[PDB]
Amino acid sequence: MVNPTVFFDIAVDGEPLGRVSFELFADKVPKTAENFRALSTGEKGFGYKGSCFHRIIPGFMCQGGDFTRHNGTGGKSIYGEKFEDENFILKHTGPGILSMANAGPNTNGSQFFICTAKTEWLDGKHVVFGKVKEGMNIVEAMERFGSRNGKTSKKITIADCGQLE
Ligand SMILES: NNC(=O)c1ccccc1
Ligand SMILES: NNC(=O)c1ccccc1
Repeated sequence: MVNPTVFFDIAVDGEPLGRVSFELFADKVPKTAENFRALSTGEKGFGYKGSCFHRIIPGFMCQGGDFTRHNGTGGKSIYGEKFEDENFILKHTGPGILSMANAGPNTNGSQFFICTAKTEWLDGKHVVFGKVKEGMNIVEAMERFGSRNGKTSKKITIADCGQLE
């Protein structure tokens, strides 16, 4: 069956920036794809709507998904506990790759990152589960609000999000 597509509507200090959409590789990493899909639709009662990208490092990645502590210390999966690395079949091949942030082996929650370059040193440590489909230019625009230590100069939020048909 067809890989799900998800959208994020991004804002910058509350002003709309644009829409980023993602293909989720449910064919390769179903548990991981399903956690991100469900957190994007908010169908379990919690998820990414209203959350922020808290750590953005230009030339590297944009990291988000901490909807409980807003700083990289929090977040939770849909499974009632952190979950295992599903596989490492897919690699960090370039800009647009969507991959799980974690605290080491088998500690996936809800935090994720969008690569803005090839980051092959993350292969085998972070589960790749999707890719930007449309709106890579919005991620490039977001990136410009990061910094060398990752602190953002403006608040970058997921004003809206959901699943696309
Ligand atoms: N907790 N941070 C992470 O899992 C991470 C993810 C991607 C790049 C660098 C760090
Ligand atoms: N899981 N990876 C991390 O927490 C990390 C954070 C900062 C730099 C490199 C790696």
